[PDB]
Amino acid sequence: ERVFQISFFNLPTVHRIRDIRSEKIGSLLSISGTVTRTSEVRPELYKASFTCDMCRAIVDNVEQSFKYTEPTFCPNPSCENRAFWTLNVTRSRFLDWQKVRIQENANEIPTGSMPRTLDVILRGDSVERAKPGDRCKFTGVEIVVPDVTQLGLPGVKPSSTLDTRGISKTTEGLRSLGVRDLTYKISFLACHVISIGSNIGERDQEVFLNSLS
Amino acid sequence: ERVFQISFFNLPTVHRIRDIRSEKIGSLLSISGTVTRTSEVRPELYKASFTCDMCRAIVDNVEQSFKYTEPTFCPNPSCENRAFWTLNVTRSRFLDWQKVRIQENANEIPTGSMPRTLDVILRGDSVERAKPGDRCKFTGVEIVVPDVTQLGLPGVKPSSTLDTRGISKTTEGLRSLGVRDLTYKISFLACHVISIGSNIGERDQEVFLNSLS
Amino acid sequence: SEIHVRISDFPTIYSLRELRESNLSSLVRVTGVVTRRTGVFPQLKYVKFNCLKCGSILGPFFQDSNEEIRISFCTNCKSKGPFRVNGEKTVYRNYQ
Ligand SMILES: [Zn+2]
Ligand SMILES: [Zn+2]
Ligand SMILES: [Zn+2]
Repeated sequence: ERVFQISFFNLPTVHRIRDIRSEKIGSLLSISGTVTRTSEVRPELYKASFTCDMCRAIVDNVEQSFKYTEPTFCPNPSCENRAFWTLNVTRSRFLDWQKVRIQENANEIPTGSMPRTLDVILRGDSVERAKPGDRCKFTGVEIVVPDVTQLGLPGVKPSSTLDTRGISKTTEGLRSLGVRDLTYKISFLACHVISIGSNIGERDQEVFLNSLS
Repeated sequence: ERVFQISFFNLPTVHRIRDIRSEKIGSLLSISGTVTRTSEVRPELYKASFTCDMCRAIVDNVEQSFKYTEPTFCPNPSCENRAFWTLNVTRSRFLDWQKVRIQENANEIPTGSMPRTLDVILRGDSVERAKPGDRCKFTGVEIVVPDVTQLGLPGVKPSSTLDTRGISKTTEGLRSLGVRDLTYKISFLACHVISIGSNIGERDQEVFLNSLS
Repeated sequence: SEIHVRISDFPTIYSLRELRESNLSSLVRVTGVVTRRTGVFPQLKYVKFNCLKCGSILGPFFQDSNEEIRISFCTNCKSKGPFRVNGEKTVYRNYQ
């Protein structure tokens, strides 16, 4: 089964980097910026393959949603444990992955502020269509990425505590719980990349002349 | 597969229970004696099936030779250890087994000694052909059975030590060896049981008249 | 006790920028300039272990380049405890 990529383009409105807000997270958007850095094309784990330790039997086609996940279903009835698994990258499935860093355009920068960068990620056929030093229009989805650098920032950082109300307990003896911080930053996942002119407004001659009407 | 049993009979010479010597161990033999005690019919593990603790895959049709054995092959390549197994009694194969105790005939007992017993073991179709209180002639093989009661007997009891000559060792640090006691007693494994007359020389009339010439 | 086969004249030639998801676990032929190299290091090839209880040196186990190998049974004292690799009897191959 092949991977299909749906690319949307030509949105009515193109937003700046500074107009990116949190109410548009997980929504279709079109932004623009100057590419300053590009990354190497790397494989991203799409459909992982896992072996249970006790089963020693493998399962296939496990969907990976951003952060690395392991299924707890374990359809083989040999064992009774769910958490322990082992990843095999030989028969797992991957996708193309590139992370290009974009910067605010020179005319879009406000009166006193410095330009702010954004790490926009290209997958599939859109990889390597972005080049360092040109203005590009990225159409995609505003996604959210875990961030660790917000630990010392002011303000109440949200946290996720496990709800214990329907769990029966006994005071037999012989009280630890798993709580994690929810700190995040805004990233972009682009499906279509078009390179607008770096100006205000392929060496062979034949390939250039077929381009013109 | 059907289990076949070969029964030999009409041996040229019938030996006494005191004529039993260790030179005939593992040999075809014919004895006679008076049955005193019979056990009930019990299942004996013939073709055992084991599951490996790490494989969770079963291997079947393992030969069982007297004392309980576990294979060390582990033909499935999932794990790398051999000693660990779990026995399944439901799908394993068994045999009929009866331990019948015989005593020396009163005319065969020597001048001063008391009669001595022997536990002869019947398997297959020969089971329950021996009845408490009759003189029976058993044809089979003189086998040997591990015995614990010979601990305090005088004389040098043979022992089995593991030979350590061709193994490479280092004195790095952080000396135990497995040694077994070889003490045994003579038993009988009968394939054919015939009940000769308890005298010196079936209620229906028709079944009795069918036997006579 | 080891012969390496060196495949030559592979027909397709790839550059480093067009390596993709489809080339994973496959034979590729890429041109390039060697920029920096590390020193020659010994990588385990025929790994021999020893048991810490009895001291017996266990038989050689082949080390593949994919991942570390490990054992848990002694075949002499029948224990699952700590085993240690000794470099005196272990065979090594060059790595760069
Ligand atoms: Zn499992
Ligand atoms: Zn196994
Ligand atoms: Zn050991």
